[PDB]
Amino acid sequence: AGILFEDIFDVKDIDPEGKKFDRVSRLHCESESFKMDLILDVNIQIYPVDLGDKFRLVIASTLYEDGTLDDGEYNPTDDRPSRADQFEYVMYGKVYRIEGDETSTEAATRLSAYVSYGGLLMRLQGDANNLHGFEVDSRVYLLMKKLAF
Amino acid sequence: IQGALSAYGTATRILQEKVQADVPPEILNNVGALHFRLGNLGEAKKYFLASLDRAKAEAEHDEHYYNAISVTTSYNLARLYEAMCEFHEAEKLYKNILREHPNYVDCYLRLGAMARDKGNFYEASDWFKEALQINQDHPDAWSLIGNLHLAKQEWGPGQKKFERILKQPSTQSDTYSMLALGNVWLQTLHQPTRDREKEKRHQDRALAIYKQVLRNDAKNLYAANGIGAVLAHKGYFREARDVFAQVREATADISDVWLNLAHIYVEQKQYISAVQMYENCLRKFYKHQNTEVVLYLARALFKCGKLQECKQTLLKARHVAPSDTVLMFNVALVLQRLATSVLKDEKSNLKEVLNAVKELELAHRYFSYLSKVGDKMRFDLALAATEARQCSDLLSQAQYHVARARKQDEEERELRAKQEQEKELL
Amino acid sequence: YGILFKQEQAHDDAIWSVAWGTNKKENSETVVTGSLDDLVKVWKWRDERLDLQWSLEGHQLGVVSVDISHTLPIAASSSLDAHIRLWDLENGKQIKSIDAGPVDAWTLAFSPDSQYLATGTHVGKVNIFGVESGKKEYSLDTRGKFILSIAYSPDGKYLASGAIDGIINIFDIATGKLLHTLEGHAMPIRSLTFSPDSQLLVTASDDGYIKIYDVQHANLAGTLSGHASWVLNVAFCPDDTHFVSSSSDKSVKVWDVGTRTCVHTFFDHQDQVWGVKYNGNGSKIVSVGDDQEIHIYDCP
Amino acid sequence: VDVTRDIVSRERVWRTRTTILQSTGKNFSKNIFAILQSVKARE
Repeated sequence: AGILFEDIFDVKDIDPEGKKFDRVSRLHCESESFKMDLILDVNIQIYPVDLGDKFRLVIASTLYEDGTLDDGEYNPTDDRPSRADQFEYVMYGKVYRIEGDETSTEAATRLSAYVSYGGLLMRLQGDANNLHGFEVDSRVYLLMKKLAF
Repeated sequence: IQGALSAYGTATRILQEKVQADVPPEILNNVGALHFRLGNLGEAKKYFLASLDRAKAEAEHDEHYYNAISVTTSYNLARLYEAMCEFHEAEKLYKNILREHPNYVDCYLRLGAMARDKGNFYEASDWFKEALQINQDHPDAWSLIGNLHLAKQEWGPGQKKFERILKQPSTQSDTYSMLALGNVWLQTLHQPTRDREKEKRHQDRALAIYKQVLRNDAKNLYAANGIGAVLAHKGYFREARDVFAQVREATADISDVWLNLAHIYVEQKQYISAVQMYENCLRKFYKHQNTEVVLYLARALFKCGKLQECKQTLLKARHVAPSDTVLMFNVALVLQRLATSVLKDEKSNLKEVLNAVKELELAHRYFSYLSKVGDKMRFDLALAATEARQCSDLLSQAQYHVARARKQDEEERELRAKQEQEKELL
Repeated sequence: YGILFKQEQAHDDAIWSVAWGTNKKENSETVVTGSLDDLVKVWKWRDERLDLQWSLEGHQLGVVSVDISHTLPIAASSSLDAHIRLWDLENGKQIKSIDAGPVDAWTLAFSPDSQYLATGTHVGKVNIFGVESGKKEYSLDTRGKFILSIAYSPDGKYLASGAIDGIINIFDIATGKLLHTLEGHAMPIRSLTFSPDSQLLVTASDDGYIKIYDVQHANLAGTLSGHASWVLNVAFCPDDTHFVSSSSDKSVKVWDVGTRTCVHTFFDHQDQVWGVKYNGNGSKIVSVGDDQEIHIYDCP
Repeated sequence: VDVTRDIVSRERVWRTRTTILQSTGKNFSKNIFAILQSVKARE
């Protein structure tokens, strides 16, 4: 396994402050079941997303189903069956921060894992139970795929 | 539904530049019909009122039949009024169609639904059968018949006959009835007679029903809905998430998937993914505190946020109808779980030892009250004896630990004094 | 026609009822509520402001019913712990604790004479305990399923009860006998109250119709379409001109008792409202529920 | 009467019962019967 997260989101606002770049746009999705936020930047040129689209977003820790935890180098010649074969947009990033509503005494209820995909940021701001397998400085995949419903 | 609206907005104004001609009622009726499905119910109501006023003006439009146009506009208008928290106006509008054209079916079918809210034994069960004698080839009116027998599932095996009436080839194929058969066949599961080679045959029968409605309809979701139910009943929860994934992805806004998916999650010790799935089903504007959800909510909860809080939801459930025995039993089982989690290995706070005995006393009073009730959860509750013995030795352990409470009291008093003297030195 | 006071986070847990006074016996200015967090807060609506005056505790289970005595500035509180504890809004102390065991304890019913207290029993009967006694004085032998609502009349001439299957049981508190049995519903009756004149009887079932029957001849005066969710709480204005309706849909409609029309609706509650009650004069409309937010609705 | 054929001939039914059963999208059974058949051979 290694599925740190899994859900259905739907684009609720596309680049809202105005488009800052040209091949990259902010998607402000919301979730459907766990009721999470998402702020994603996608390569809007090779994978275009329009408003009201719904996609299944699986944040995974590895790509191989058995969870054998690859190294972090790119080797294209590989037979092993992956999870990327049933998705359309796969990214690979590094969680760089985990903010939360901790107080000094009791624990936190809402977390925010900020991961960064080679420069293209993401923030999965939810509640502190779905954000469990996320610890700062760890490599993570994105795996999203548009639902044609 | 926004595109037809954008086209009707401009088609409404494009008919005024050539001449001063009022808009025919036929365009306003459909533009209000689109808004009926939307949240612009008041605006669709003004559209329907104006479509009525315009179609009434057609005194010479006897070829286009203004009368059928006022009939359809008033039909959508009573369909809206039933939905605008106003069944009185919907009854009166639907009766104004009955008084002028008793050969109409939807106005006669929509009247029984309004009384079916007050009970399934009123003029609903009568109007629904009166519509079928006038039109027995109406699959809507005949499918409504089997829906009456769904209130009382005592017609479990006997419903097969009344569902196989319009199973003739002239109606074939009908996915609605064939799937209602698979549903009445699945309801027969969850029984301990599976080793009698009886429920396995039932699984294979419903699976054949589903494979047939699969071969003829690959895009029907309800077909895979029962297949996932049977594969879970076969013991494949690891392989039921994959079958339910295609269903969830297509539309997860059906009340069934939020639950069928939630049972695997509560199955794999993920109440963290199961408790939100139950709250999300309860996000609908139909109730607040259902019994069947909260039954599924407490399954293998042992955690501190899963025992004391589970009592709060249990009380929210019994608040609406305390007459159930299983609520009154589970509120006791959780109470014993909490009391044994403070009076066995704890060596814990002092006020809680005082509160745990009060809870244990209430649980013991409920132990005696449950045992006198006749009917049970299709399972006799004669096994309360182990619970009574647990509460007995719990009383003994509480009387043993209430002295630990006083020992910790003297410990904290001497700690505060030995600190007050250090402060007096300063 | 709006909201005057807005009490944010009125509790830790959801509020299930709300009680407010209508007389001048130090009841109309204090607000007694009972929520599931086991806090019987005594809110003192002083200086047109909702201030906490007392904070009463002791209930094992969450408070199920709160009401102010008519001829008396004291109060009481029931819960599902079969321990109905009497309280006093004069000292914030406990009077007594009727152990209505083992479980048979439901909503309260102050008599207008403030001498009897009705409480539902799981057996179907309506046990009439005595306020200063605590013992089971006399119980109505009308069995069935369960009493889901009990109410006293403002002048004390009749008494009704909501069953689990929509069965109004019109009792006679002057002799203790079942006179009528109104079965115009098949939905579990949530709550009901009597008109200020003891002439109309509203019934809050789970069909979303406000079927206002009559008591004098036991007949229906007219079917009012209520909300789309289940009407939980329903109260009459003291001056008898309107009546409010709490449903389970975040909706505070104020229906007319004469024309059967919504004269105003509130949508300030993010959750479903659980308790509604008038003021002594009927302008301020207090409201509670799962939002744990006490809104004070003015309709001058 | 003619009021029946006056209305059943001009109206439009975009949604009915069987519409509700299929997804609005394109979810064939090649991805369904595959696992459905794989589960029967392991038993």
